[PDB]
Amino acid sequence: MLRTMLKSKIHRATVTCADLHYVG
Amino acid sequence: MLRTMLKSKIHRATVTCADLHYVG
Amino acid sequence: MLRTMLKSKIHRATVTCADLHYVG
Amino acid sequence: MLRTMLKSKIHRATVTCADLHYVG
Amino acid sequence: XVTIDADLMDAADLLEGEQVTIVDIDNGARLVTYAITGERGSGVIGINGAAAHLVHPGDLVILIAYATMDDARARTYQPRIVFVDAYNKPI
Amino acid sequence: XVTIDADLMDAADLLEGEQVTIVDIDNGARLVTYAITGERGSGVIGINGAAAHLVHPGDLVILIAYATMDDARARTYQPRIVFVDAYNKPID
Amino acid sequence: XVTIDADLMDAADLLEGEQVTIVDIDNGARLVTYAITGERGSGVIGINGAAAHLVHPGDLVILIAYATMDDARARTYQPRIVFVDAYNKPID
Amino acid sequence: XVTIDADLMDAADLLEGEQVTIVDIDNGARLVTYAITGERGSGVIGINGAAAHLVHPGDLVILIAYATMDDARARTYQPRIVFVDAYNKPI
Repeated sequence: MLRTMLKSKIHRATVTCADLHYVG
Repeated sequence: MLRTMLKSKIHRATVTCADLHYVG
Repeated sequence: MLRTMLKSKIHRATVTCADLHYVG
Repeated sequence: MLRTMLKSKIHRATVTCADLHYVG
Repeated sequence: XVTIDADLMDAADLLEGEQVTIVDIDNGARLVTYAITGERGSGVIGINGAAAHLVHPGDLVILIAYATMDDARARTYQPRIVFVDAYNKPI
Repeated sequence: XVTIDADLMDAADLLEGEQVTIVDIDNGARLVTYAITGERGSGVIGINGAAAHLVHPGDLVILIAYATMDDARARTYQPRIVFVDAYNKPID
Repeated sequence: XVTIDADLMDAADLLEGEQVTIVDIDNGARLVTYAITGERGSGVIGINGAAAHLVHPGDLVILIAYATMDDARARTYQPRIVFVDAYNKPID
Repeated sequence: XVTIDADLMDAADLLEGEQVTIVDIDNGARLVTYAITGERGSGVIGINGAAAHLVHPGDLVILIAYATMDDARARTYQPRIVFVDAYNKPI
C-alpha cells in the first residue's frame, strides 16, 4: 500500500519570466 | 497490476478559517 | 518504471440522478 | 522512494480534428 | 462520489472505492472521484456530493479507471471497455 | 495546504504531508493539496495559501486520500470514512 | 481520447491506452486522457469525445506522459522528447 | 514547463523532469507540470508553454513535488521545505 506524500516545497517564489512559445 | 483506491474520507467537514498569505 | 494505463471505460452512460447533500 | 518523472513529450503538435460524439 | 450499477462495475472491472475519472460529453467537465456500488441492474449512474455541481442528470458521461503497471505488463494489457444502451445496460 | 484536527487525521488514517483532495459542496471547487496536523480536538479545518481563493470559511468540504495497492489488497481493503457534526467532531 | 500518429507514439515511447496529459498553448486548457494509435505517418492528432469542448482543431498542444520510477533510475532516465513540424512529422 | 534555478532544485531535491505542482497565490491557479533546470543562482522561476496562460511573471507561487512511498517510510519521511527571499534565493 503506497501513499502519496509531500517531498518538496519551494514556498512563495516569485515568477520571473514566462514564454508561451518556448521550444525545449 | 495496481489499482488506485479510496483509503481516507472526511465527509462534510466545515471549513473553519482561510489565510491567503499563510507562511509555513 | 511504472506506466499509468487505461484499464476500465464505460462509454456514453447516462447520468440518472445526483445528490449534492449525499451522506455515505 | 519513487519520484514521478517526465518520460514522454510531443512538443507543439497541431490538433488535426475533433469529434464530440466519437464512439470507440 | 459516483454510484454505478453493480453490473457495469463487474463489466468494467471496478471495485467499490476504485478511483474513477468522469468526463461529461454534454458540458466538457472532467473530474476525479471514486466508484460506489449501485443497485444491480438498475442502470444507476448517480453523482453524489460536490461533483453534482459539474455533472448533471441526463448528461452523457465516460467513466475511466487507470492502473499503474510495470513496463512489461503495460505493453500487453487489454483494457475492459463497456458499451451501454440509453438505459445504461451493457452490450 | 489544509490544516486538519489531529483527531480527524487519526480517524481518517492521514499523515502530515499526505496528499489530500478537497472538494467543496458549496461551490463545486476541487483541488489537490496536503494534510497539516491541526490542534487535537479543536475541530480545525484550515485552508492555507492559494487554496483560499477556491475554498471559503463556512463551506462544507469532503477531504479524500487515495492509495495505490495490488489487486488482492484492493478487494479486501476497508477505507477509513469519518462522518462529522457541524463542529467537526467524529460521529456514529 | 487522443488519437496520435503511430510514428509520434513510437518516437515518444507511448502505448495505446497510456495516460496522456494534453496542454493547449492557444487557450491554456489542461486535461488528462489516454493515447489511441492513429494511422502511421498521417500526422493525425485527433481529439475525441468530451475533450473537443476544450481543445480545438488548429490548436498547438503539448502531449505529456509521466512515469513512477525509483530514485536511482529517476536520476539517469532520459525522457523521449519529440519536436514536430507544422505537419506533425518528427524533426532534428 | 517550469524553469527553476538549479540552487532551488538542489535545495528542494528536484530532478530535471520531476513532476511539479504550481499553485498561484495571486490568482488561485493550480497546475501540474515538470521541472527544467534554470541558470544556477539566477533566481529564475520561468513558466514555459501553455502554463503561461495561468501563471504570470510577478505572481507568488508555491512549487510542490509528491512521492509514492510504502506505508512504513511514509510515517517517517521528512519533506524538503525551501523558503526564499523576494529574489528567489534560499534561506
